[PDB]
Amino acid sequence: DIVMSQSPSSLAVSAGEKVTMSCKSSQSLLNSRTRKNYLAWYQQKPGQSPKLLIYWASTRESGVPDRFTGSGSGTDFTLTITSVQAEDLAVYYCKQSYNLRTFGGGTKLEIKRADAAPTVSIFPPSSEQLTSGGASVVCFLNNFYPKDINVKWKIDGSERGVLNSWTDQDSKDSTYSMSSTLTLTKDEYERHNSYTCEATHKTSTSPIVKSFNRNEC
Amino acid sequence: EVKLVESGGGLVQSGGSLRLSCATSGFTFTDYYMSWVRQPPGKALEWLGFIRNKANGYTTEYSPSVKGRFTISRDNSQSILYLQMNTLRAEDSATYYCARDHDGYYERFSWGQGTLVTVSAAKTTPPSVYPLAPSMVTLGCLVKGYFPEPVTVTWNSGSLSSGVHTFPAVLQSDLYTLSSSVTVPSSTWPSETVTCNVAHPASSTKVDKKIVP
Ligand SMILES: C=CCO[C@]1(C(=O)O)C[C@@H](O[C@]2(C(=O)O)C[C@@H](O)[C@@H](O)[C@@H]([C@H](O)CO)O2)C=C([C@H](O)CO)O1
Ligand SMILES: [Zn+2]
Ligand SMILES: [Zn+2]
Repeated sequence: DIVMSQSPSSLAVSAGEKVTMSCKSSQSLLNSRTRKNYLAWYQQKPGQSPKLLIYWASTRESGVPDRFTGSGSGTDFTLTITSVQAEDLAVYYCKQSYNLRTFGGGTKLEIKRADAAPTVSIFPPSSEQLTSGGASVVCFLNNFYPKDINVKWKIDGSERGVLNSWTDQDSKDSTYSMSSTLTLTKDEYERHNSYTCEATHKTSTSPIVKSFNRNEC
Repeated sequence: EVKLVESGGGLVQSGGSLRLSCATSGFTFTDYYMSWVRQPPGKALEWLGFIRNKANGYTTEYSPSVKGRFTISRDNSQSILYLQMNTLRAEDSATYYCARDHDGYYERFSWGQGTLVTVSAAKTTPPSVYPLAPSMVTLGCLVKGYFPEPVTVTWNSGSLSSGVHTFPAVLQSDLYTLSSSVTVPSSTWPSETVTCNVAHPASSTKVDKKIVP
């Protein structure tokens, strides 16, 4: 059968630098008659459909920036991006069309940038939730880098139903954002006063602390 | 302008069947092979099959992964591509894309937006949508307790997109929850309105939630 493999699985590169990724076929994709390699590259940005970049191994599709170059032949192919830009964040797939079609497993490209501290914001439960018996407290930690971050919830000063979610990297500023949601019953919510989101990130030895008090709502 | 638009995705039980459609325009449909490709959440693209062009008698081919179980067809009067899926299983849960394929010369797929299929026994549950209200100021919406995916979130009907972060849904106790934040100048809110628009196609839910101070 035709097995397609890609390397690396993932990597991060700073804007302005060169990116090299590889694609191997278990069988030559060079058609004898047309003398072309039936190997294409697709770019899939976060939340989007794949987009054609390169086909016939080295032919760059119209509209695709010149910084993308496909090369290689037979069983081994390379996609090179020179002067990488923030918007190039994506998973890149190669695909053979020599015998039906088969995709490789993709290479995830992340963008490296300068460390950036998160902007933290905390939100009390809405009255429209409380009326149904639930109480979710939300903290947004926005536009930081790198991705690793710690969130602690404290209630009346004591550390404690938590839902965390990170965005994909931003295509413009190459930061991450995360949401942390603490969900309590209304009955338990009403037993305590201070609700505190504490974010610790390598950008400071001081946690960023955001809080609200129930009595102040 | 070429357009490919999938439809038909949604929730279906194991063992059941579902048929997807792909409406096309902007090119001579019968000249082209058409492929279907799927992608499970967080995983790689998988080519499923194609149907050839008129010159090749509109014949079909399939990946071994779905041959015998999936069928491709096309309506050449209206330029619509179809994928019939039978005996569905959890592993078929994925975003399904149609793609324009070979024209007899070029080797390339020159794609739709995709339609999400979820194979599960769980019931459809509409979201609860809650406002998140407190230089620059950050507001949000909490879209809680829905099934299946997806939901869409916009802010002021699309007019706010910069400064928007929509957090991927996470499944806890058989329901999804997601949130979205929007950051705007404090001079503009609450002076001006800010509203999150949330849709959950599986339950035909449409919600506009104004962020009130
Ligand atoms: C199907 C039998 C012969 O098919 C070819 C041939 O000359 O071998 C090629 C074929 O094109 C495909 C195909 O299977 O339909 C699609 C194409 O994208 C590419 O995969 C080639 C494959 O590389 C083989 O060359 O196969 C089309 C036919 C012609 O339409 C008429 O026979 O020829
Ligand atoms: Zn941002
Ligand atoms: Zn308590």
